[PDB]
Amino acid sequence: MARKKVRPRLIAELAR
Amino acid sequence: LTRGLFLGLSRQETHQQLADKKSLHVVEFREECGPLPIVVASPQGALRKDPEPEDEVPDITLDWEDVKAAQGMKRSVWSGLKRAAT
Amino acid sequence: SPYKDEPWKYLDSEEYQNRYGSRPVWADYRRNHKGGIPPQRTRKMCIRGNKVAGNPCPICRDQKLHVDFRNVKLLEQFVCAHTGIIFHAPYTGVCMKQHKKLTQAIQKARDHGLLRYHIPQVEPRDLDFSTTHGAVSSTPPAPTLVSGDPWYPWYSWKQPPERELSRLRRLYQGRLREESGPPPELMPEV
Amino acid sequence: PMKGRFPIRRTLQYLGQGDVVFKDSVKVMTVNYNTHGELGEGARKFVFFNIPQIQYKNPWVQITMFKNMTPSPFLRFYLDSGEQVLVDVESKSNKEIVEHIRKILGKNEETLEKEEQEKKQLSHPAHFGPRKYCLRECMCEVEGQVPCPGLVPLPKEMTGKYKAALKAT
Amino acid sequence: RKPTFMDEEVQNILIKMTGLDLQKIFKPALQELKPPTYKLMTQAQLEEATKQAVEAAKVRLKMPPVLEERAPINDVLAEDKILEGTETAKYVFTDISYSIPHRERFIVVREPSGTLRKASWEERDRMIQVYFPREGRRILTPVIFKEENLQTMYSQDQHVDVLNLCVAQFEPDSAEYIKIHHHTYEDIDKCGKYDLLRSTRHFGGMAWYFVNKKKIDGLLIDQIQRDLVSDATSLVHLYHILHPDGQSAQEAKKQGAEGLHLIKVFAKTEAQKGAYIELTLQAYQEAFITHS
Amino acid sequence: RKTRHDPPAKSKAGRVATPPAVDPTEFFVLTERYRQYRQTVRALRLEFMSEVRKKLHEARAGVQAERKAQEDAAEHR
Amino acid sequence: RAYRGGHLTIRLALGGCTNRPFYRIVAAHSKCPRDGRFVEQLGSYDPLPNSHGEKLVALNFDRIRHWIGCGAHLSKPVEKLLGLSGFYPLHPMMITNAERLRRKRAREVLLASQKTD
RNA sequence: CACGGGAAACAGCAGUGAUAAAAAUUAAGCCAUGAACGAAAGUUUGACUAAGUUAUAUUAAUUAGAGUUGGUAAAUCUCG
RNA sequence: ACAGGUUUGGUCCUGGCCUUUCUAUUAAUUCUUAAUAAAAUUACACAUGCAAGUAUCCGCGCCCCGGUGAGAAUGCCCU
Ligand SMILES: [K+]
Ligand SMILES: [K+]
Ligand SMILES: [Mg+2]
Ligand SMILES: [Mg+2]
Ligand SMILES: [Mg+2]
Ligand SMILES: [Mg+2]
Ligand SMILES: [Mg+2]
Ligand SMILES: [Mg+2]
Ligand SMILES: [Mg+2]
Ligand SMILES: [Mg+2]
Ligand SMILES: [Mg+2]
Ligand SMILES: [Mg+2]
Ligand SMILES: [Mg+2]
Ligand SMILES: [Mg+2]
Ligand SMILES: [Mg+2]
Ligand SMILES: [Mg+2]
Ligand SMILES: [Mg+2]
Ligand SMILES: [Mg+2]
Ligand SMILES: [Mg+2]
Ligand SMILES: [Mg+2]
Ligand SMILES: [Mg+2]
Ligand SMILES: [Mg+2]
Ligand SMILES: [Mg+2]
Ligand SMILES: [Mg+2]
Ligand SMILES: [Mg+2]
Ligand SMILES: [Zn+2]
Repeated sequence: MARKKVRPRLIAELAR
Repeated sequence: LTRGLFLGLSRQETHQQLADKKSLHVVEFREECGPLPIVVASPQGALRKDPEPEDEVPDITLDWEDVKAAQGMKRSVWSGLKRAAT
Repeated sequence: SPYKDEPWKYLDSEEYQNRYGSRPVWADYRRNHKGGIPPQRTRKMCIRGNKVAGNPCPICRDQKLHVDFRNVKLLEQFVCAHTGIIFHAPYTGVCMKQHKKLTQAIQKARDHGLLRYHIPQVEPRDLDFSTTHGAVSSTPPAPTLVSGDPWYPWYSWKQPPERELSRLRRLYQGRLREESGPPPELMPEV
Repeated sequence: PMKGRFPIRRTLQYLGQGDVVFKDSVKVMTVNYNTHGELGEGARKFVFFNIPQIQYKNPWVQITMFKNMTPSPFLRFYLDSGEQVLVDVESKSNKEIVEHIRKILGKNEETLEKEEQEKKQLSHPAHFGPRKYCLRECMCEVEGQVPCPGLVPLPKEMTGKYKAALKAT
Repeated sequence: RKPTFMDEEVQNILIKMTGLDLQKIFKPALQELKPPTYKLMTQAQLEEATKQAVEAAKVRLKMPPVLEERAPINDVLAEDKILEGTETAKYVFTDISYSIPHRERFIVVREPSGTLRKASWEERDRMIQVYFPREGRRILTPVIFKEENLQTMYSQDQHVDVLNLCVAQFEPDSAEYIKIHHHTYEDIDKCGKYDLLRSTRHFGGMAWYFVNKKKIDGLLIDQIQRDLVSDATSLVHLYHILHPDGQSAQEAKKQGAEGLHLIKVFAKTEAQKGAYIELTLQAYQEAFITHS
Repeated sequence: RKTRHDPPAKSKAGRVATPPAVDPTEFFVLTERYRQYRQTVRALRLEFMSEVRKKLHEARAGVQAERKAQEDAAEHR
Repeated sequence: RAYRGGHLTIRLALGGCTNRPFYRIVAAHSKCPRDGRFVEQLGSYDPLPNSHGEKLVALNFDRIRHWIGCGAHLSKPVEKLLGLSGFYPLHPMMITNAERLRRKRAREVLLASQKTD
C-alpha cells in the first residue's frame, strides 16, 4: 500500500 | 382528488372488453396456484389464430418510484409502519 | 366465570351472537393515539391488579372470553383467512400481554391440529437409501476388543522397576511425596 | 426510470437477465459498427441492448466502442495468450450475435452450475456465528439444548453465585 | 424376483390409477399472496400452457419411497473400563462435512460406562437435523403425532396433511413412519375416505399397503361407485402380479377373460365379501347400459 | 498484560519458583505414557502430512487434470 | 493484524452468556485473541447436558486431519475432546486424573466406613 | 520519526485531582477457556471466569407515579 | 409516507417551516424485586497496590492479550 503524500522518514533508519 | 379518482376508475378496462378488442384468450397465472393457466375471459365471436408479436424488449413507461421499491432501495421510516385496521 | 369447563360454549351462546354478530370482536374497537401514525406498540397491559385502565382492549373488556387452544372460533378471528399469518397488535388493538397469549395459544393450537395451516410438500431427506455402509452396519470386532484387553498396553497400570524408583527418589530428594500403589479396579458408591 | 428511449434496459433485472459469461482468458472485446446502412442494424441493436448485459456479467473485461472506422461491422476479442478472435457481423440480427458469442467464447452450462455448487459449501450450515455469515448465533437457538439465561432464567443450583456460596460455607 | 415398488410395471399401473386432477393438485395454499400476472394467449398457446402444467403435475406427483423397517444398530467400537465414573453425561460426536452423504456419516456416542458405541437410529436422525437443519423437521418429536391428536385430525379429514407431515418429519424406513402411515391407511379404510387421496401423491402408498394386506374389498367398491372401471381392473391386475400363487390368479389363467370379468374372478374367488362387489358391479352394468 | 519496558513489582521480587512434590511411582508411569503417546501422535501427524501431499499432487498434475486441460484446448481449436 | 510469529493452533473459543458456556472448535493463529479472527471453524462443543443427558460435540474430521497434516498444534482440551471421540488415543493426563479419582474415592469410602465402626 | 532533546509518562484493572450537562469495586479466584514456559506432574496471568455497583435497554412479577385535555391530536368542570 | 397543521376577505397553484414514527446520552419528577445485555466527558495531570513469567543455570516469552480514537481523507475491495 502507498499514498501520494508519503514523507521520507529518516530518523527511524538512523536509530536502527 | 375525488374527481381524479372517479375519472380514473370510470376509465377502467375489464378483462372481457380487453379480450373482445384483441380476440384472444386472457390467462391468469396465480402465483399460489402454480403454473396452472386459469382462464378468466374468452373472446366471444371470432378467435384470432395469429399470435401476438413477441417483442424482445418492451417499450413501456416506468415510474421511478415503482422500480426503486422493486429493487429494494426505499428505506423510509414511514413506508413499513404498522397501522390500525382498515 | 362459569365457563372454564368449555370456553367455546360462550362463542356458541346467544349472548355472543347478540352483541358481536357475524363480525369479529375487534371490528368495533378503535384505539386512541397521539395523531395520524399510531404507536407501533400498544399498551403492555390494561388489567393491572384490579383496576381497568381506560378503554379496554377487545379481549380485556369482556372477561368471559378465554384465550385457550380448545376454542378455534375465537382464535380464527385473529388469523388472516387468506394469507395465513398472525395479525400484529396494532392491526387489532389488543394489549401486548394478551397478544403474547394469542400467539402462544395459536402456536399450541396448530401443534394439536385444531387449526389449519399450510404444510409444504417436502422431498425425502436422502437420495439413496442404503444400509450397506459401515457407518450404520456393524464392523468386525478388534482383536483387542474380543479378548477384553485394553486397546493399548499403556492404558493399564504397571508397577515400575525398583531401580527406576530409587533413581527418582535421589533426583527429587527433599521435595518427595508419599507414593501410592495400584489403583482400585472398581470404585464403590458412598 | 422515466428518461431515455427504453427505460426498462436500465433496471437491475434487465442487467441481470443477460447470460453471457466469458472464459477466464478473455480480456478485451472491441466492437466496431456503423451508424448508417441497413446492414448494421444487427450491430447497432447489439450495442444498444446486449452490451450492458455483457459488461454486467464480466466486470473485469474491457469493452470499447469504435464508430464509423470500418465499412463492415465486426467484433474483435483479445485473449490472454495473445490470440485474436475475429467475429464478422454484416446481416446477423441482435439475437444471432449473442448466440454466436456465447458459443465461441462463452462458458458451458455445466461449468456455471458446478461453479456455484462449490460456492455453496463455503457457507456450511453446521457453523455458528454472526447472522451475516452463519445461520445460528448460539447453541441455545437449538431446540432441546439449555436456553439462553436472558430469556429463561436458569435454576439456582446451576448459578455460579449459589455454587460459590456453598463452597465458602 | 419379487415385485418391488420401483418397477416400471407397478409404477405405470399406479400412475394412471391415481388420475390427474389439475384443480385439486394445484390448490391455492394459505401463504403470502401476491398479485397475479396476466398475459394474452391464442388457442394453440393455451394447450402449450396446459401441457406444461401436466408435466409440472407429474413431477409434483413423485410418490415417496416405501421401505421395510430398518434394523437397529448395536455396535461397540471399543470399551474403556478406566473411565467408568469420570463423567456423568455421555458425549455424542458427529462427523460434519458437506461432501459426505448423510447415510455414511459417523455418529459415535461415549457412554458414561466408557464404551465407545455407535448411535442408535433414534438419536442419529436427531443429531443430523441439529447440525443440518431443514424445513419442516422438528428436533424433538412433535405432539401432533400422538394417538389422541391424530384422531382430532382424522375427524377433520386431515388425512392428506398427516401423511405430508410424516414424510417431512420422520425417515421413510424408520419405525415411527411405518406405524403412522399404516394407522392412517387403516383409518381411511374404516371410514371409506379413499376420495381424499385421489390426486394426492400419497395414493401409491395406500394402494401398495392394501395389495400386501389382501384388503381390496373396500377400495374396489368405492372405485366402481365413482364410475372408474378402467383403472379398477388395473388394481385387480396388480393383485395377480403381487400374489401369483393363489386361487384368484389361477382363474385368470384358467378362464382368461378381460374387462369387468377380471373383477368377477376376484369377487367370487378371494374377495372376503364378494356380495357387495358383485351387486355393485351389477349396479354399474345396468346403469351404464341405461346411460348408453 | 505488562510490557517489556515496565518495571516488575516489588513484593514478588524475591521468590522465583516453588516446584511441587513428585510422586515417584506415579511420575515414572506418567512419563512412560507420554513417551508412547507422543510417538503415536507423531506417526499420525506424518500420516496426515503424506495425505496432504497426495491431495495436492492430484489437484495439480492428476490424470483428471490432464483430461480437463486437453478437453478445453481441443474445444477451443 | 500483522504478528511477528506464532503457530497455527486448533483451540476452543468461548461463547454464550454468563452461566451458559459454549465452545467453538476453531483454528486460528496463536497470537490472535481468543474470540478474534480465525482461519476456519471446525465444530462445536456444548458443555451442558440437554434433556436427553447428552453433551453434543461436532467435528469436521476431513478438515481436522487437514490442518493437523499441515502442522497445527493442539491445546490441552481439544486433545482430551478428540481422545474421547476415538480419533486420537486417550490423553495420558486423562487417564491419570481418572486414577486419582478412584484413589480419592477409595479413601473416601474407607474414611466413611472407619468412622461408622 | 526519536540518535538526540524537552522532559520524568496508568490511552492495563481499580482509584484520585482538575475539567465536563456526563459519576462501576482502590474487591475474589486461576475451578473453566485462552496465552507464555517446562519432557513432565505444574506454575504465572486485573485476558477471562463467577460476583459487587447504576431504571441505561429487554423480560417476569412482588411495583404507582408522570404528562397531556383550543386546533393538527385521544380528553374537564368550578374558581382566581 | 396513506398523509396532517399553517400564506389569503376568499379560491386554485407554487413553495418553506412544524406535527405524527423509532434509537441513544444528559437533566427534571418518580421508584418495589429478580435475571440478562451494556457501562461512554476529557490523547488533561496522576498518590498508592497490582497487570510476565516459566525453567536444573542456557534459553524462550515479555502492548501477544489488553487500552484508546489522538493522528491521517485517511481508505474499501483486489494483484
Ligand atoms: K487457568
Ligand atoms: K405543506
Ligand atoms: Mg460474555
Ligand atoms: Mg503502559
Ligand atoms: Mg484506568
Ligand atoms: Mg497519559
Ligand atoms: Mg473525581
Ligand atoms: Mg452514563
Ligand atoms: Mg457523585
Ligand atoms: Mg466504597
Ligand atoms: Mg489475584
Ligand atoms: Mg493453587
Ligand atoms: Mg492450567
Ligand atoms: Mg509445551
Ligand atoms: Mg459481572
Ligand atoms: Mg399532573
Ligand atoms: Mg398570498
Ligand atoms: Mg387569516
Ligand atoms: Mg442521571
Ligand atoms: Mg443486577
Ligand atoms: Mg531443561
Ligand atoms: Mg482493540
Ligand atoms: Mg471523543
Ligand atoms: Mg480526531
Ligand atoms: Mg489534514
Ligand atoms: Zn387487555
